[PDB]
Amino acid sequence: YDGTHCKAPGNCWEPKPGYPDKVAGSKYDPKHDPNELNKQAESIKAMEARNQKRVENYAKTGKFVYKVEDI
Amino acid sequence: NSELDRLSKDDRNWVMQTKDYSATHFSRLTEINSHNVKNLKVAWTLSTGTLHGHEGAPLVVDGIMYIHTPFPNNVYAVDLNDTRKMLWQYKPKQNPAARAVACCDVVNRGLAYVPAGEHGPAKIFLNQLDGHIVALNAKTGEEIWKMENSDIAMGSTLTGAPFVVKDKVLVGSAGAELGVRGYVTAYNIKDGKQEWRAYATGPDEDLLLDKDFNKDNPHYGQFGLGLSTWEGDAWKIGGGTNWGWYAYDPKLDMIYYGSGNPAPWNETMRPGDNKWTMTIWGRDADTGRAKFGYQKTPHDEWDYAGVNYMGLSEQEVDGKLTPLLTHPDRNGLVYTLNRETGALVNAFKIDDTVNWVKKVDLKTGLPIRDPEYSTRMDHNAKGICPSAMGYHNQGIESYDPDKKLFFMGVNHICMDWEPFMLPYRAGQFFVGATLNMYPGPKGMLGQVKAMNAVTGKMEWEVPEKFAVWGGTLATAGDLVFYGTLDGFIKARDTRTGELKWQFQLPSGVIGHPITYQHNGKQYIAIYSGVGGWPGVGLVFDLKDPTAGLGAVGAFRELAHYTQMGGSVFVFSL
Ligand SMILES: O=C(O)c1cc(C(=O)O)c2c(n1)C(=O)C(=O)c1cc(C(=O)O)[nH]c1-2
Ligand SMILES: [Ca+2]
Repeated sequence: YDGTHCKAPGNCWEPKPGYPDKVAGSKYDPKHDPNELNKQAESIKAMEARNQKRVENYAKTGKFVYKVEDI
Repeated sequence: NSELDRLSKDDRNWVMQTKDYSATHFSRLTEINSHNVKNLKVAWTLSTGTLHGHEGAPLVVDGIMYIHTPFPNNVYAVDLNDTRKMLWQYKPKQNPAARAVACCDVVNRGLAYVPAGEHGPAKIFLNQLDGHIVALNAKTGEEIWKMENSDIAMGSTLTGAPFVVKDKVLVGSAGAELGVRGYVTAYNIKDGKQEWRAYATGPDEDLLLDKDFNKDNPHYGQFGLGLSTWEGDAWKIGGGTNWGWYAYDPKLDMIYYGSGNPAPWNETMRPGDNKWTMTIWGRDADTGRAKFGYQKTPHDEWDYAGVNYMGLSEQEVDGKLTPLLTHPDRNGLVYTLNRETGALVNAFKIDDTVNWVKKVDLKTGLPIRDPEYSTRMDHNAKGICPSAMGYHNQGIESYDPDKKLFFMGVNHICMDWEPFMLPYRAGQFFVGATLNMYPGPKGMLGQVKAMNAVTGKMEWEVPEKFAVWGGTLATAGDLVFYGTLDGFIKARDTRTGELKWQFQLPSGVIGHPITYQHNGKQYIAIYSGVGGWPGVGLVFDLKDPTAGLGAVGAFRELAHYTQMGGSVFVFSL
């Protein structure tokens, strides 16, 4: 693997000698929990929805309020 | 922002961390110069009231200096006609649990500023460690608005400075050592409304790509790669946070920055190019849509987090005056790209001991890897240069347009590295490698270097006892100023590198110097307060050499020279 043999433009990765093409099912399988993987994006959606409440209250009242339970 | 651009051209001001949208860190002031800097003295000083690393530096605008601290990210304003009084203060109330998910000390790279306009009064912007972006009134300190960008419960924090462009403020990300998938966000300066958000990995809609993304260099890669260069859903925790610096070209209306490392550090857990971690981006300002994207370090094996500053300049390439970006990466290469097309102009080693890569092939754009200095499961890789700390880190550097030279504070640190398997749990660290770090082959830990970024010609090079972390300021007085980890500020002649002046500050420096004129006199200002990654050993009282992500052993001598601190020093003749 010297980084110059490309399967496609922008895609040059190769396994190193003796390592697998794919990790799923191998001794190096990360076995990630899909529920753990999704938590960040769920948290972002929740922050975005709060921010949008704060913005809408600003456009309605002309006064900024951070705490969403106070709107 | 055209008014902010105009204020940046006034030597009474220092309006952004980078000085100006090109990140020149260059002052036309010459009161202080190579022939009298030996007479520079301390004019006045301030305490920040905190310890831990003091990154970035003060802003000065319209006769007011603005100061910021590491966690809890207090801010205050000082009228330069009354230096002992605080005009106003802002004291955030943040959950102290934010500290536990900062990988590398609770540093903050500082404030941004926008002048008054249709959006309202002039504003100071602060990113808090706890993930909020805050807008303050620049004259009173009143909180105008505050939004949630980043969630500390996911290990996601903010450390890099906000960046104002037109009517927007850009907020980055941090937490790739905890599996945070990077993203940058533009908020409207008037009301804090999110305008756009561009992720570093994943589907094309998340990456936010122009329909003509990489039209000029299709060999860099174009569409589908934020999915196809990862196996399955590993991109969802895949790093690429952007905690460094920006640049902007108002004529192209393009914003430039670098995305950081893929997560975990264990390369074997994430086969593939891992796009678009480690990428130099050029994004349209209004829409955020990327016009170009160059991946410097495909399939990173070394934590060469690709966030370092972007220094714009206009220089001859094969006889034609060309708009450029120059970018000294963690990976030990100095990149220079055409900042309109993204075409690679040069990629040269910042020190010849770099060994992970043999060279970059300029035509293909690919770094030719040396497998002897790869990392991989079930192997302890030895003698890799650079280490994960890089041959360059977070310091903003400087460019003298008369000399066509960049001046850089450089690190000379190498490593051994062995990964390990580990699970991802949101909120916990997700590193997966054990490191030992040590000086590079030349035997010291730092250097200061002057170079032409188109030709790669090193003008001069000088050693430093420790890595030079905080960046540089250059002036038309033929001086480059910088601070050192061991607690000096120093000035060198930019023709030769000769040391002209040094002063013993209380604590090590991890930010940059600034200069400004006030009431007809030139001042130089700097923070003193060691921390950041090199200072984790002393800041956290760590002893195991592999602790602090492997920095503890390399920096074990730093505590013989400096304690923590927190002060601002102002110098004048
Ligand atoms: O991956 C990340 O998101 C992340 C964040 C930070 C941070 O927020 O300061 C650093 C790093 N990585 C890192 O790779 C690094 O070398 C580093 C040095 C420092 C420092 O301030 O001295 N912070 C960070
Ligand atoms: Ca990192």
